[PDB]
Amino acid sequence: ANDPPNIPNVTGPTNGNIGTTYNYTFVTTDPNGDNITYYIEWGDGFTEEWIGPYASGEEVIFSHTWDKKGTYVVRAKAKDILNYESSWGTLEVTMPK
Ligand SMILES: [Ca+2]
Repeated sequence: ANDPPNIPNVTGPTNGNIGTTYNYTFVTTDPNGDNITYYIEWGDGFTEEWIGPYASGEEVIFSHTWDKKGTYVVRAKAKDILNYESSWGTLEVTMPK
């Protein structure tokens, strides 16, 4: 009967300056209204590993700083209390200088 969460959405700055801190907004819903945890990749090797639980539909804002030039693929997936996992939402963030 249980369904996995929907794929998370990630919004925030897609270009910035190396060393400056930026805020990213994450949110998804679970079809059953279940609480969920998020697994975030910042694209640079750092992660947030199943943070939460949070309410279904609650926007959660986390900041990050990249300290090397590059193009970083920020990704987020979610799983409900029964550990049924979503696919990944993604946002590409460029740090040119
Ligand atoms: Ca569910």
